[PDB]
Amino acid sequence: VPANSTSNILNRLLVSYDPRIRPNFKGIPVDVVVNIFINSFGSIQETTMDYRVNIFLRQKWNDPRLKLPSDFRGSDALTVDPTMYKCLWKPDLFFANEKSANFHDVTQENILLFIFRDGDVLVSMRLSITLSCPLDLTLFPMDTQRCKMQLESFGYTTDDLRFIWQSGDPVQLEKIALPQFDIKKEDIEYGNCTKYYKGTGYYTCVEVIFTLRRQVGFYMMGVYAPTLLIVVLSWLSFWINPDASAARVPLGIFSVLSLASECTTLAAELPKVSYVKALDVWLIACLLFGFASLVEYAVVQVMKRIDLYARALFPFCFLFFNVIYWSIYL
Amino acid sequence: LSPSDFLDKLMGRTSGYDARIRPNFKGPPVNVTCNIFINSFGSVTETTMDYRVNIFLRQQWNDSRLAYSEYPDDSLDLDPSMLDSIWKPDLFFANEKGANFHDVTTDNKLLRISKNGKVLYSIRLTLTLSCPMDLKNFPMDVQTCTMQLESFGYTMNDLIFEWLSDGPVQVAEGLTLPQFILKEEKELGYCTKHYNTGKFTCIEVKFHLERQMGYYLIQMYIPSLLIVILSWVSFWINMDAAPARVALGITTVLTMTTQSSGSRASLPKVSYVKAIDIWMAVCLLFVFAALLEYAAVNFVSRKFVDRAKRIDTISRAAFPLAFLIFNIFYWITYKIIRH
Amino acid sequence: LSPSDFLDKLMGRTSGYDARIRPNFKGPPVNVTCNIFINSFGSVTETTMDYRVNIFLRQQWNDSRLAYSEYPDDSLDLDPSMLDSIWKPDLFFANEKGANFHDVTTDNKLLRISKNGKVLYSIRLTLTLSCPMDLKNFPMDVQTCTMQLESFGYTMNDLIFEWLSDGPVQVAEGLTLPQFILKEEKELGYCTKHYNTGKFTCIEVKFHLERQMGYYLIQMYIPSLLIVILSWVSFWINMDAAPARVALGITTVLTMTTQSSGSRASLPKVSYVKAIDIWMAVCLLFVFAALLEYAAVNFVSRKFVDRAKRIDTISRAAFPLAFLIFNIFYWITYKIIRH
Amino acid sequence: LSPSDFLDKLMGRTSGYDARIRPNFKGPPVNVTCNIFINSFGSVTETTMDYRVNIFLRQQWNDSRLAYSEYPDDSLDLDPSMLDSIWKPDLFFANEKGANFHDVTTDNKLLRISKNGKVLYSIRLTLTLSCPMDLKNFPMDVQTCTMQLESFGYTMNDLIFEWLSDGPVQVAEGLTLPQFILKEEKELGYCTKHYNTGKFTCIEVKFHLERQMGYYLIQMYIPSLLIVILSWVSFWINMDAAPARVALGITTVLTMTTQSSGSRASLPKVSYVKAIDIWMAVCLLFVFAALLEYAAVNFVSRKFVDRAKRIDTISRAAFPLAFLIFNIFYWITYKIIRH
Amino acid sequence: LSPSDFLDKLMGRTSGYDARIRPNFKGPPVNVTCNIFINSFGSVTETTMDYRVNIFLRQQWNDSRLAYSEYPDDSLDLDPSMLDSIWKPDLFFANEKGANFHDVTTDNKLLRISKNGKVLYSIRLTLTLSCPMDLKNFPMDVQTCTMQLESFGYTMNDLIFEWLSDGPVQVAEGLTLPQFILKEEKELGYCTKHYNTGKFTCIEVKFHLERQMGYYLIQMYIPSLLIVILSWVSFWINMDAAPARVALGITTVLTMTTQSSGSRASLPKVSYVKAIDIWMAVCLLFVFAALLEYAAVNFVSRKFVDRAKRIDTISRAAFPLAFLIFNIFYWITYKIIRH
Ligand SMILES: O=C1C[C@@H]2OCC=C3CN4CC[C@]56c7ccccc7N1[C@H]5[C@H]2[C@H]3C[C@H]46
Ligand SMILES: O=C1C[C@@H]2OCC=C3CN4CC[C@]56c7ccccc7N1[C@H]5[C@H]2[C@H]3C[C@H]46
Ligand SMILES: O=C1C[C@@H]2OCC=C3CN4CC[C@]56c7ccccc7N1[C@H]5[C@H]2[C@H]3C[C@H]46
Ligand SMILES: O=C1C[C@@H]2OCC=C3CN4CC[C@]56c7ccccc7N1[C@H]5[C@H]2[C@H]3C[C@H]46
Ligand SMILES: O=C1C[C@@H]2OCC=C3CN4CC[C@]56c7ccccc7N1[C@H]5[C@H]2[C@H]3C[C@H]46
Ligand SMILES: *[C@@H]1O[C@H](CO)[C@@H](O)[C@H](O)[C@H]1NC(C)=O
Ligand SMILES: *[C@@H]1O[C@H](CO)[C@@H](O)[C@H](O)[C@H]1NC(C)=O
Ligand SMILES: *[C@@H]1O[C@H](CO)[C@@H](O)[C@H](O)[C@H]1NC(C)=O
Ligand SMILES: *[C@@H]1O[C@H](CO)[C@@H](O)[C@H](O)[C@H]1NC(C)=O
Ligand SMILES: *[C@@H]1O[C@H](CO)[C@@H](O)[C@H](O)[C@H]1NC(C)=O
Ligand SMILES: *[C@@H]1O[C@H](CO)[C@@H](O)[C@H](O)[C@H]1NC(C)=O
Ligand SMILES: *[C@@H]1O[C@H](CO)[C@@H](O)[C@H](O)[C@H]1NC(C)=O
Ligand SMILES: *[C@@H]1O[C@H](CO)[C@@H](O)[C@H](O)[C@H]1NC(C)=O
Ligand SMILES: *[C@@H]1O[C@H](CO)[C@@H](O)[C@H](O)[C@H]1NC(C)=O
Repeated sequence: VPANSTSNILNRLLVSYDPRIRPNFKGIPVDVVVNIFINSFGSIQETTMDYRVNIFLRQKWNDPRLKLPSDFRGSDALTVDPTMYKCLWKPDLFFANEKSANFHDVTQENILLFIFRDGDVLVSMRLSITLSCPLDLTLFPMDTQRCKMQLESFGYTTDDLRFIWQSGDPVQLEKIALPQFDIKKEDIEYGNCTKYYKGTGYYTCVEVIFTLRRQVGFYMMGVYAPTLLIVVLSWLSFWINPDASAARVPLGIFSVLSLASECTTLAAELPKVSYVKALDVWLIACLLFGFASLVEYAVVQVMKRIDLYARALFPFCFLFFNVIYWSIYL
Repeated sequence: LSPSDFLDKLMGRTSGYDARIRPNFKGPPVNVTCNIFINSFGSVTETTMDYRVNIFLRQQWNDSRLAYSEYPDDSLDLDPSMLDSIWKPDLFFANEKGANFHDVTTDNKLLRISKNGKVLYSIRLTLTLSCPMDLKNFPMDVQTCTMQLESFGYTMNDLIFEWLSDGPVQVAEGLTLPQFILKEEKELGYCTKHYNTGKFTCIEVKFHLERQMGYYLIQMYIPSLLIVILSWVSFWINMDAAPARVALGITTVLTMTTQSSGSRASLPKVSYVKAIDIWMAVCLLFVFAALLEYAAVNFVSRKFVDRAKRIDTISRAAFPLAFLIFNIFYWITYKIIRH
Repeated sequence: LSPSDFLDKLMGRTSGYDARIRPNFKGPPVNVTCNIFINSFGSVTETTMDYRVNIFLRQQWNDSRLAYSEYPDDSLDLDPSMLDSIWKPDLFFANEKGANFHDVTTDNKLLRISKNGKVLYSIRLTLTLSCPMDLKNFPMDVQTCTMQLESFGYTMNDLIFEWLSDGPVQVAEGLTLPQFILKEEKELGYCTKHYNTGKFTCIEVKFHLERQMGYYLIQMYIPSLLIVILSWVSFWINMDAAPARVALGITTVLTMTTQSSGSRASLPKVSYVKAIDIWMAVCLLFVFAALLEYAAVNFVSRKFVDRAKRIDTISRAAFPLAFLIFNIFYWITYKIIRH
Repeated sequence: LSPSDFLDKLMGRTSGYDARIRPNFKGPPVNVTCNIFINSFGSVTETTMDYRVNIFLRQQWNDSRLAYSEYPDDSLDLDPSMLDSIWKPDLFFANEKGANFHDVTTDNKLLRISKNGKVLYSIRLTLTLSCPMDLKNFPMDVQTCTMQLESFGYTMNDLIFEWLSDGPVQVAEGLTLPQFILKEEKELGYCTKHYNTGKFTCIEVKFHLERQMGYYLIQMYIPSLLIVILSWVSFWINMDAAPARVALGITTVLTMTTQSSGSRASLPKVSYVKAIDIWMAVCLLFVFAALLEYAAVNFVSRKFVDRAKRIDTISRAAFPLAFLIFNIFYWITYKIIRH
Repeated sequence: LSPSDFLDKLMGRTSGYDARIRPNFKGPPVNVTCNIFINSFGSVTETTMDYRVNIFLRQQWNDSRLAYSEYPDDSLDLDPSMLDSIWKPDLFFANEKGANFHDVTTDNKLLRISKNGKVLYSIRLTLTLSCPMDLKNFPMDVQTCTMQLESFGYTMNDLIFEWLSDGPVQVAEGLTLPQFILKEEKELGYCTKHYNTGKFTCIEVKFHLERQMGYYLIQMYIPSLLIVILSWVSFWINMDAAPARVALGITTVLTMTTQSSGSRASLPKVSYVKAIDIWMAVCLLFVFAALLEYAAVNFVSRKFVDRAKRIDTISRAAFPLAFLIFNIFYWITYKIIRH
């Protein structure tokens, strides 16, 4: 008559209940219905390709060997302690792109299982996983990161187990704030991707694909508008009189030295990634244009009327570089 | 007789005490009076959006199946080893990221059963809580770090959390955060999560972190303003020595941009406009505009000299008023309004 | 008979001994005398306000229940598996953040029973204790780093800690620290915590970590002082050579700004104003004052050449007095008054 | 009937199955057919010389002591709860620095017994394998970070590891590293330990991590090369004064030094000479040689000016030729010869 | 009969054996011989003074109670889960900071019992030992990083450690630390600690780690020496002529200062003066002295040019000698007398 007496006369002491024989044995595949509930979403490292995320992963399936009889009518949801949580069957999922998952054990175990009157079983657990989504930052200050998280069965083919989403809001998240990125709950489009392995079986899988988008404002008021100002200053270097140039030399060389210092200093705050990004293309094209202004002044000195072509040709190429650059990277 | 044999007679495999059902079952909800007492408050970062607290947590409730009068002991102590044979509320923190107890010499838990059924449970936790902090106005920001205790399985028909009467959150006397100040107005209130399966009890306490502006104001703001003053006194001097004036002037721009580039890698690494990057952009804009107006004066000098003198005087009279209007529209905007 | 069998006869199922009660139950508080032995003292870091130690902890006490007078060997012992079967004093470190035992090749715990009942308990712990460091005078500071042992659930009338007679705290012979050095003047004492229930016993030892300043005095103080001296001799001698004056002064202020800026990744990143930040700000201010006085000379220039030389000699006499009184008022403040 | 009953009939206390005795005892050695499947590959650091891998690990052997023909389930999926009742090969990774299992929602092991005893065992591990990385030529190199699976306590007369024939080491698609790119030729191999006790089987795989150098070619090479070209543009003029000469020498030396400083901040912290420090020191030496050519000009400038122009023509012929000789020697040494 | 049931009669419950009474009880001590095979090495950190090392620790001894005569084969081994049934030598490392076993596929432990009683015990540990590193002469030094085993509770009349006779400690073949290089001549001896209770056995290894100097020579010494030569060039050209010498002087100042600033983020952060710090401060001081003794010439120039020529020639003949005497002092102090 207490809450554990019905469990002890329902399984493991009563008529046989094998906790490793799945429900509907030698029959239809079990349909597990999962829906995660994200708490925190942080530490998206560009040098380890991980991102930590805490989920309230709950999964709800059908167990016909656990139909509650008419011994009590007030309790529709007969609970069970996490002590005997190993005593009844549960689907064996695992995250195929994780690194080190762990449960939470504050003030209690954070697992909770319900058994319903009509045979349904529900499991909620609080996981803190650290997944692995590859960050291909080739468009770094204006890039997107479409990267995902996939739950798969382990040892059960698709004719034994099958994961489906809840189909009404099956993935949620709080009002959170990433340091750099901006998690778009607009595009949260999930989906199945079953893993046909090489001959050995056909294992189920479901996944959620987040679409992170980095915000550009710090880089624009960082190493974009100061660099563009330095390049426009290097253009204004020519406007001093070319006869006996005492100001064209400093107005070129200190702009070039300032841009070289800006590049070699703000190579630090960027993610240490050894392939060519977008910001490096921009900074090196701007440094090359400063050096081209120095070259044009030098061929004016060693040979005049070439500055009249320079002031109308080289910014006319700076605008072409700018439109092709901010048209390919936007 | 011993208190261990008495507790085995009162609850266990002899009496009728069940460790799975809450007290006064099938009735009113039990009210768990909960308070904390923090010890450490550190590791509050801006790249992980978290902080770390190290609390004592004391929670009292009423267990009607522990009333006894056949023993002179008023407060029966209980060892933390055989502690899983008595009901305890399934409290958990709704925003943690990592939480652990301690076993320094013994277990760091304590249970005391009073005579009137009052149960007191004192544990010692270390938590890595999360808090979403924005850095729109970085060196003049305030943060509200929240701590939300709540139930897990029981709804508000079975478990209700309530703070203590006096001093629900106490702080260890003498804390010092690295780059912050922990204020003494901890707004504690209700949370009351409204999920689909009902409403779960949820209490919370909000701290107050006000970052003090000593090091930023003496290391970045005043040097950048000093380089701005050098930019003004560049073209304040007479325009005869044009290479020397343009030399100092340009060098001043190089000094300002080297100051900004060095001050980049000390700030927190977020990707939006902080209130110090607006400053490091506008001061660089002003030193560049000073250089460009001086270069326009030398482009004029090629109204032979009276125009040059009038341009220099108008620039030297218009830049101070413009910079001070920007200083007002910046400091009154960030310091006063978004306090 | 066997030592294990005799120990089972002493404190096993027979003789009626419950290890969940204190010795001298309902009587005087026990006499628990504990000392430590510190091997490592590392990672005193100012970003999370902690420091790590790796200690031996030896605590002895008395119990009249484990008094045996039959076995020949006076110093009995038991392996660290069955430590539950004997009452141990429940201490905990009142300000630690993470504490772990060592279990390499065997558990690193050792219990010993004497003939008089003098029980000796030796643990090897690794601790991350919390120390509230402040760096208001950074390169000349001293820190009082605490370590507090405290009972957990036993009041003053039940358990009392006290250090040993000779050498209660002692450190390994040839240890060292990267930044600080650990002075051999450790202040031991009692800081008894007073709560609402009882007066829980607590003992403490305070270390005086003193920071040495060789690297700072070599690479941040003397180069800045020499840059100020260079800006002094920029105007002490030269009178009217503007291309030998203004570029020199501007490159000097560039060198001082870069020197002050590149040394922010070599400091503990805090927000309140430190001593080294005050020195950097005042040195930058003085080089700016040299540039401003040169610009004032050039403004008053374009007779009054005697007045201009009077300004030059007035500045050349005022800069020594001002920089020397700043130097004195800085070192006397951060070397004598804050002793 | 049920598999939990039939496995207890097959390997339980009733049936004769000594769990810690290898199959075919006092006979031929067991052939363990082993293969891996790497999911992730990252954190290849040059500060601790180890990478972190996350593998599936399947090993499948045979034993006649588990042959059964009772009921037609041709694969007894044994649960990882009673996994300690079946002989499994004590494999260990001979170069790891710490490695763990995965236990999310269920233990991530699998042990399936086939009909003829062809038992299969699939685990999922996360390893931090050590790898001695050679950075003698930093931005243009290959790494041979390997991975060795070898036996513990079992000689080759007891247990023989051997790889799967049909492509054992597979890689998950879309596996990018922040620095390297994993080549598609993972060379298998037969390691073998020859100790003083016996021959211990050791299968191994050797990867290939070619670092890509796009970032270093764009930022650490081309700016400094353009700086050297600017320093050549300095002395390509025929000015026998120096208002441009000292300016461009100053600028080129300053840019070369600050680019070397940023490189020091960005390169890995390795205390022997690499193929980037050689190049930066040579470029700084070339800027030094150009400024000393200017010093020769200004010193020998008062026949005199004729010989000065002749040595200037000689240096203008020499410096591009010496730079081209160095460029050919360096790039052929570090791109084709050592490749 | 079987190797897993014969030990149930050799050391099990139906025989005379207890797992915590040592061999030869109340008599002569046991001579445990230890040897060590180091796989990995590195993470030598100068901020926490530790270094991680991944060893095979094999200790062997011989008792009498583990002897048999009726069994066929020579040496039988047992389950690493049943490792609590045998007395093992209570060993612990005297200066560890945390160590752990390994648990990949199977607990990496092994114990093998011979017929004559020669018990072998081979484990695999992952220690993080601590060695005090004194960076007094940073880029050229040796570090004597040690490793001390020790008994725990058994004095030197019960347990005696002694190293293996033939090759006690042997490091793996392909070992490459990031900074240091481990010398192939490893010292070894006995620590033999004396406490207030008795002699405790202790044996120690000392690895001599010699730091490599190629990176600091190529990137921190040679460019600053080049800057000193450019400082001499700044006043070897024709004196007092034009604003082309103060420019080179203050530019040598600025490049030497950004070198001495950027060369403090790649070094270990210790707060006592090191070798490269002295060598950078003296170079900055020589650059400042060159600029000051050119400012002296520029002052005394305004037959006044004959004195300027005299002091210029005296400085040009003195400053190379003044650098050579300091260079000889520095190198013979940090390379000959201190090894
Ligand atoms: O025999 C194997 C090895 C192989 O390893 C690559 C990873 C895989 C992931 N899922 C989970 C375990 C596995 C599996 C399930 C049931 C029996 C054998 C078995 N496996 C792994 C396998 C694939 C497919 C499947
Ligand atoms: O049905 C649900 C789904 C929902 O998942 C988001 C997480 C929540 C956290 N706590 C712990 C589990 C949960 C709960 C308790 C009892 C029955 C159902 C149930 N849940 C989750 C729920 C919320 C609220 C509650
Ligand atoms: O009632 C309380 C609450 C309070 O919590 C802050 C932490 C403290 C630490 N020790 C351990 C538990 C405690 C204690 C002992 C006995 C009865 C009540 C009780 N406590 C906590 C208390 C303090 C003091 C003491
Ligand atoms: O006698 C030895 C010493 C040697 O130690 C280096 C480590 C090794 C790893 N495996 C595990 C233990 C060992 C081994 C197995 C069985 C008998 C003796 C024995 N060992 C170590 C040995 C090697 C090889 C083997
Ligand atoms: O009583 C003590 C305290 C003292 O602590 C400093 C460290 C020491 C290291 N070994 C390990 C434990 C110890 C020891 C062994 C047996 C009885 C008492 C005892 N100890 C510590 C002791 C020393 C010596 C010894
Ligand atoms: C995804 O594909 C599988 C493949 O059979 C299918 O069974 C399932 O219904 C699909 N939809 C989901 C999981 O929502
Ligand atoms: C607990 O709170 C409820 C609120 O509904 C109140 O009615 C009740 O009196 C309180 N106390 C107990 C002992 O239930
Ligand atoms: C608990 O019970 C006591 C006495 O029965 C009563 O005074 C008190 O209000 C109850 N509730 C709480 C929260 O203590
Ligand atoms: C230990 O100290 C207490 C402190 O009052 C004292 O009363 C007692 O006699 C001491 N000795 C014991 C308990 O043996
Ligand atoms: C324990 O009792 C003995 C017996 O007299 C006494 O000598 C010793 O000082 C006591 N120890 C303490 C800590 O009170
Ligand atoms: C194992 O492999 C070896 C060599 O590949 C072979 O000689 C032997 O027959 C195989 N089988 C057994 C049972 O040893
Ligand atoms: C194991 O033995 C069976 C015996 O028939 C054989 O068919 C199988 O190929 C063997 N497997 C391996 C890997 O040697
Ligand atoms: C250990 O060595 C000592 C040497 O003095 C010897 O007397 C003793 O018998 C040895 N013990 C064993 C068990 O070999
Ligand atoms: C085994 O004991 C004998 C005793 O004479 C001796 O060879 C030695 O002490 C032991 N051998 C070892 C420890 O290898």
